[PDB]
Amino acid sequence: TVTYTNRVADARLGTFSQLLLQWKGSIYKLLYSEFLIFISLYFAISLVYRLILSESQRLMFEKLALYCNSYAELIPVSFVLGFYVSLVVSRWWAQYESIPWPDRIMNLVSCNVDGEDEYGRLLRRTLMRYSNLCSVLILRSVSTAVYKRFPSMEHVVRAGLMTPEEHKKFESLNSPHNKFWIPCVWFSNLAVKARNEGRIRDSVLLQGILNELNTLRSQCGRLYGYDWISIPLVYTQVVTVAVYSFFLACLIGRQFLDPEKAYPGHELDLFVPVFTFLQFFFYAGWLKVAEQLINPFGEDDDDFETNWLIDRNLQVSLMAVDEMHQDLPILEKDLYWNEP
Amino acid sequence: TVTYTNRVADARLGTFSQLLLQWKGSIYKLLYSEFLIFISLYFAISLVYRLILSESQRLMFEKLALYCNSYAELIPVSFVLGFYVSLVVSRWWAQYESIPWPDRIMNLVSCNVDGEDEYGRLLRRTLMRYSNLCSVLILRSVSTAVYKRFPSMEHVVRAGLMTPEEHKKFESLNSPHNKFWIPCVWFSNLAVKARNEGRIRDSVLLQGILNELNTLRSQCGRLYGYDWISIPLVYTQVVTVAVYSFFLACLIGRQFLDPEKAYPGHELDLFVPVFTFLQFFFYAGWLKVAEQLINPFGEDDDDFETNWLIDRNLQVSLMAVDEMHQDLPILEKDLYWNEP
Amino acid sequence: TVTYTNRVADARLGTFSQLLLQWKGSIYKLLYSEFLIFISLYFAISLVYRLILSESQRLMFEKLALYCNSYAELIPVSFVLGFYVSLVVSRWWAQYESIPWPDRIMNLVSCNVDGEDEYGRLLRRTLMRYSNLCSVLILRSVSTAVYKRFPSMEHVVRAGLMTPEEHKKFESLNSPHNKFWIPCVWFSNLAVKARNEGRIRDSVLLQGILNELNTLRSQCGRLYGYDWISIPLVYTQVVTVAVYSFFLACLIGRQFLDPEKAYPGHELDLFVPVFTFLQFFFYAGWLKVAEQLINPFGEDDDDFETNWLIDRNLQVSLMAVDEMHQDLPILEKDLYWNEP
Amino acid sequence: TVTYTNRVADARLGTFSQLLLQWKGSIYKLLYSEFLIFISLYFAISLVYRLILSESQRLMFEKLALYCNSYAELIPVSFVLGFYVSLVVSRWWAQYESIPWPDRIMNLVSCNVDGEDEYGRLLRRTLMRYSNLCSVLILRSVSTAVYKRFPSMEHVVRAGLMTPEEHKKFESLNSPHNKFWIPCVWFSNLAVKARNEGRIRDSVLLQGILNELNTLRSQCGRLYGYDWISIPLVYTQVVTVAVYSFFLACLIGRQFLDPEKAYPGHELDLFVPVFTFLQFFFYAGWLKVAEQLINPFGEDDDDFETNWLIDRNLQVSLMAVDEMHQDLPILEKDLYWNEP
Amino acid sequence: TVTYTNRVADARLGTFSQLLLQWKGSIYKLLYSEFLIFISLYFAISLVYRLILSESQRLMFEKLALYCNSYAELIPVSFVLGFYVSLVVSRWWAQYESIPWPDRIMNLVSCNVDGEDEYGRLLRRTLMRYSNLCSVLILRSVSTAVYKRFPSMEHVVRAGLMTPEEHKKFESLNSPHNKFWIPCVWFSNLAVKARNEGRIRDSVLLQGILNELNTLRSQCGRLYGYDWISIPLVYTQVVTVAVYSFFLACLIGRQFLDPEKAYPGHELDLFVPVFTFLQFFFYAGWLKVAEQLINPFGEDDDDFETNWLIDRNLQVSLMAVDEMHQDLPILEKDLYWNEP
Ligand SMILES: [Ca+2]
Ligand SMILES: [Ca+2]
Ligand SMILES: [Ca+2]
Ligand SMILES: [Ca+2]
Ligand SMILES: [Ca+2]
Ligand SMILES: [Cl-]
Ligand SMILES: [Cl-]
Ligand SMILES: [Cl-]
Ligand SMILES: [Cl-]
Ligand SMILES: [Cl-]
Repeated sequence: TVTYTNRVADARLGTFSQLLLQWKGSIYKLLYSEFLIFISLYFAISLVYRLILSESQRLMFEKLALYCNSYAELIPVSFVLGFYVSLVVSRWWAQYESIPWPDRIMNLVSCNVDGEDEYGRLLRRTLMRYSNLCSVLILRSVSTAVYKRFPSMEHVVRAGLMTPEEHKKFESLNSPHNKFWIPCVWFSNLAVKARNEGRIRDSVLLQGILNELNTLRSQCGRLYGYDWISIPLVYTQVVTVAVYSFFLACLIGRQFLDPEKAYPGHELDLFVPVFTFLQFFFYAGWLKVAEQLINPFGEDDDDFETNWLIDRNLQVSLMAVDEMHQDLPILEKDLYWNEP
Repeated sequence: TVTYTNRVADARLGTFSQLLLQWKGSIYKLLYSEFLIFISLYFAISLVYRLILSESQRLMFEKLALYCNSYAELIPVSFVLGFYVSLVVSRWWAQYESIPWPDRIMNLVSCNVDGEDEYGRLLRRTLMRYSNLCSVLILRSVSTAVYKRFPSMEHVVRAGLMTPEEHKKFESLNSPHNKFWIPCVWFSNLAVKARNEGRIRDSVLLQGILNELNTLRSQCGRLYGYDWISIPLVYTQVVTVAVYSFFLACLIGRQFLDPEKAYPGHELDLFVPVFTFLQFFFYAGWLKVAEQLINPFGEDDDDFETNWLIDRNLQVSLMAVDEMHQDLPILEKDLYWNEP
Repeated sequence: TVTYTNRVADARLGTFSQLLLQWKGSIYKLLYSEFLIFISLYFAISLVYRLILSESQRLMFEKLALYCNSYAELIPVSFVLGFYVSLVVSRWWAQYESIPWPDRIMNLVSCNVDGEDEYGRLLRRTLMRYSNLCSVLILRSVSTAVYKRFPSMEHVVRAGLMTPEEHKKFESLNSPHNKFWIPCVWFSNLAVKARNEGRIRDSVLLQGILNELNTLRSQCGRLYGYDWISIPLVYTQVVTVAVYSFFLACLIGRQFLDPEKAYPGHELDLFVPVFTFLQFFFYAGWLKVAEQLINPFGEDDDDFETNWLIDRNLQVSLMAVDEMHQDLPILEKDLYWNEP
Repeated sequence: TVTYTNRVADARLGTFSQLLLQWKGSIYKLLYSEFLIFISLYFAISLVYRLILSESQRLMFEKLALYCNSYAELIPVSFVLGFYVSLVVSRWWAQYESIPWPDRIMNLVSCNVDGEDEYGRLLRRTLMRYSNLCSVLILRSVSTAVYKRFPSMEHVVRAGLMTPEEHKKFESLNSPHNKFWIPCVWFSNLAVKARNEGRIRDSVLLQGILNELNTLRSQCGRLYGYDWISIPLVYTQVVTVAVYSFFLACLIGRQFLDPEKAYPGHELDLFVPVFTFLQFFFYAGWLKVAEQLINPFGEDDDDFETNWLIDRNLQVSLMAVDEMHQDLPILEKDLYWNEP
Repeated sequence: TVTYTNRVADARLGTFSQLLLQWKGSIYKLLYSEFLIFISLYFAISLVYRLILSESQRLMFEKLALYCNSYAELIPVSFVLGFYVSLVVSRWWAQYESIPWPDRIMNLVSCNVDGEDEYGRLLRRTLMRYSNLCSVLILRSVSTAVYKRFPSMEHVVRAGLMTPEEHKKFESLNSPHNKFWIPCVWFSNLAVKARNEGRIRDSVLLQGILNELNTLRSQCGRLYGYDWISIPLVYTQVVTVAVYSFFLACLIGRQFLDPEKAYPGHELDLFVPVFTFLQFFFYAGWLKVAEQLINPFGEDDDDFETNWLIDRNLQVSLMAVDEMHQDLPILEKDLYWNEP
């Protein structure tokens, strides 16, 4: 993700104009190759019409170009493109909101799993590691970046997210389906074990912890659902066909015809169709943005920073439940305190 | 469902162009027959106009074609089609999100229903089987795929989802309505029975399990509501009438008229209306996608994989609450552990 | 409601074309009278122009028809109609989702209100009857079908939904406002009374039951809000004025003018304006669908089946909490059971 | 609010046509003055053009009118108006849904705050009065109708919503901010006091009551947020400028030009621009509806009936928790009862 | 924020026309510089065409202006602008709703943390200060106004939001990530410490307080997500390019051409393009409003009043949990009381 929120805090003269100079995460970088191909095809066809074709062939080409320019409006580019982009964008934000955070879980684990000894620290750290492991498992199922970071479970073990004993237990459980849900069952059973050993005071606090665990599970299930249930392939095919056919038609219909023939709309020959290239910029770019957002867990510049989030969650959880377990600053009177 | 999320992780040159070559779940496969019918009708009418009709009849046909092409724009195809498709798509995703998953229930059942003996295993397995049975019952009510898998309750018994004793009890209960809610009542009563026998420690954990059961029930009720309350038939009729009438008009108005008559827009005779066929592709295909998504629980290529989900849920639940009941990996110090 | 979900499970050739032959819940049945009136008015005006008017009067009529056809596009029919229909449709589905179901309540009442004796059965049945009575009261407030079924409270008593003692207590409570909330207070007080008599084990289960009761209340309040707060009358008036004025203009502007005058667009006289009648079908039908959906609790073919839902809820609740209280099938090993 | 839901239950011939005859809450009543001003300005300009201007001045006016009519389409009236109206309407319904109701609170207070003596009645009545007082305070902050009913806190005291002792305590608390949140703190502290005196059985029921109180608070906070955070003034200014400039242009561009000059579109002189007046009706009326809905807590005919809701809530709450505390109808066998 | 809700309570003649006279938070103030630049460029080009260019150069300029005016409609300004503005507006309101309020927390802390002595007051005040500190930390991360108020943590200490001991503990915790979550862990641990010392009666009330704390955390996480995940830069670049290119084209295509050349649409020379300047007002202003709303936590006139909210929350929380802890008005009979 290329964040620029702080740069656009205030509406000033040209507060978006500076953002046009940026290359990382820009429309130029996404549209470079398609734009170059389209421009080269247009100018090759222009050179063929201007230098190669004879008089009769130029007349035939002019008729074909008038035909294409008139009937290319039958292609409902904006109709399909707007629907497709709205669907992509809603799914994009919903997918961000489904990424699990350990903060709600760690607040309860840090304060309700008692014991400053080695066993209490082990329990709190293991619970946090199980929750983070569920998140890691589903993320590497749904994200190519995370999967390239952890191409096998041995990589997960070498990163300290899973112990070798947990890896052996994980592999001993036989299931022909995705095993991201295993650490949630491990978490619930460990929490109940902590409760039965006196480390969790009572079943209200245990149930609060289990509720947060199930909330985390539901987040992972939403990630799984957006990965599994992609946008229907028919929509993707239709929208790319619409854009591509419209600009293939424009490759002929937007040529600069001979001004001596006095065709309507072809009175001035400027050689470069600035407005056609602009229209390509807008529509093709709209499609390319949809192409980048359709899976926001890849390695695009604007895709979600999933590996960074994994690192942050691990470090913050382990610090919250180990370093900051019953570790409070000294209670003192604040500035606004008033004596009785 | 034809998932392709991993293939479009990164926005590259033509990241959607490869998807155009796929046949399963494609627009081509959905639109094949309608496209063939439309093309055949257009070319039959073209041959009648070109070879059969005389001069006066050709003149009458030309007038009719100008009339049809001018006044076919009174048909608000995109107006009705966009609304209908937006409604279909919102209902499609909402229906996916209403499919019940047993994970939240199984996390609590695996850890809070005590006993490593035969009776504890029987209790946990039976509770999970009841929840899965409710999901199966509503799914076979709402899904033709699941119904064809389980055409009667005897098929449900033979698949191990229901015991013969449970089938006899199920049939003994007399109700002129859908009986998918029975296993939820069975689940709540069994959970209370487990609590009264000491298998559930206290009523906070019992209430947590019952809350998850009621959440599952609400999912099943949402499935029932989307099945029962279909999109109003009036909308379906209006939208199909709009598409069909528009392209029936196009069968006449988009013919290649005689260029010698110098009709405006009929200067070039290309025999094949490429842009009319494209417009059919887009609009008719938009309707066909709506036809495929209107009931996403059928046997379309892009419909939900309900039988697979049933299998996954059953296997995962039974493993979670039986194999993984109080079965934790050895607690050990993680990689990031620091000594005091 | 006319459900057809099972008929459109799979996308086939013409999967919507069969639905065009249905009359119940169809656009034809809703639009019959308006279509007949519009067609009769058009043909009466056509006969006046063709047979009654003289030359000067025909010329004046032709000028008026050109004027009306040109300036009827100033009426933004689709602009207002799309907004009005989107509002109607969102409110329609939200109103369906607000209809209360007793299943969540009955799951807890069946399992947590103890006693197989007469008093336990009386308690469970009375609690379910109170919840169903709240739903019935709000439904007969908001639904003309339910109100015609129960035109007074005596009809509610004769249907077994309310006892005569409960009717006397209900009438003794003096309130100048809608009394649908009374049975919820009765339910909460009876549940607390059951708890105080030992029939509910503890206050966690009591609070769970009260939470479900309050969830039910909120559903009834949403029904009350959609009934009370109708779509602003200004919108309804504006949208009907727009449709009616547009087609009143079309009654003149869409007449077949004399082809000898060579008016642009009036070259061919077909006597029947097929595309004008189609445009009436689509726009007027869109309005009629809004007219049918604006109150989905009436007696339209596509309105909600509220009386059937009342019957289903009553029968299912009473069976759940009486016949199926602590009445479980024999626990037995399932098909997938494995011995230790 | 002008409710008409019962009148449109069934879709019949002209089910909206009757609503056109209503004056209260109608578009005619909202648009009367603007329509009269627009019509008078149009006819004054028409009289100036027809009777006062000379030949050269008429020619200049005709050129200006052609210019204005052609270039007034550059004003994107529907673009801005549709967005503004959608925002207004979403905020309108969200504001209705944020109005607090005491029913959920009163169900718990009536059944869980024990004691049939004077002190129990005082406790229940005072708790309900505190919750209603919070709602009243926020409503008079956000509603001009409620504020005109209660212009000072003395009016609130004289209406029995607040006792004089509570008014003295309320004024003794010093805060430079809105004090609508005070009675919620009072409610929570009184509920805990009732619990500590044995009037609330245990802390699960106390916590349920506090949860409902916090739900009520959140409703009041949503009301506060919609009042504080109005629709951005820039949007309101832009949309009114767009409507006003478009119809100021129409005051010139829609005049009936001299038919002898044979201007295109000015062939027939009807003196009254029926379609221009219709277009004013639709667009200006759309803006006026937005003007009425932007603050639905005023004194418009279609604004929310806030004073009536206040009265209803007070009476119903006091009856629920005082008259109907442990006051149940006699338990008896229902009509469907079956003996063992 | 410039609130004007009270001024538009009632729909009257010109209820929006007064708002046009306001300068603070107005479209004029946002669009002043861009409008001046556009107007100056247009009139400079007009003077060049009218006074500097010769006959041939004027003819070339006229051809270029016809070309630009015809082909500037290929730029889909409204298509991209409407999508971008809808996304901005949805994110704007969602960001307001994510701002944390301490009221739900303070209601529970004021009533459930016992003790009128110094230690009870210290506990309640410290808990409220921790929750407010979390909100302050995330706000200064996401808001330039709050960050300019508190440029370092020393400023937070000097404002009484954090004690120097808490600052030393805060800095001793080592984390390469944003530390806004620290005070939530501190809050949970302090609440558990209060519970273990007898200040919180039992674990149901403790869990209620922790649930409200986690709700607050989730609000802070939503703020963090909207700050981190900005609107994709590609969209911002595309939309600003579309607006800027369209009006750069209008700088040539909307010039007043020589009326003697009888170009269609250039019959009247008024020197000032009133409708072009209006179209700039609407479209450019629409973009500027998006520029102001894209980060509503800045220092714009219409941005959220975050510093004021911080002040209000601090003062109200400290008063709620200290001055109003077990401090209730005298219980007395209300006006509507009836004796038995
Ligand atoms: Ca991507
Ligand atoms: Ca299907
Ligand atoms: Ca109806
Ligand atoms: Ca108002
Ligand atoms: Ca800003
Ligand atoms: Cl789940
Ligand atoms: Cl339900
Ligand atoms: Cl309610
Ligand atoms: Cl709040
Ligand atoms: Cl969070």
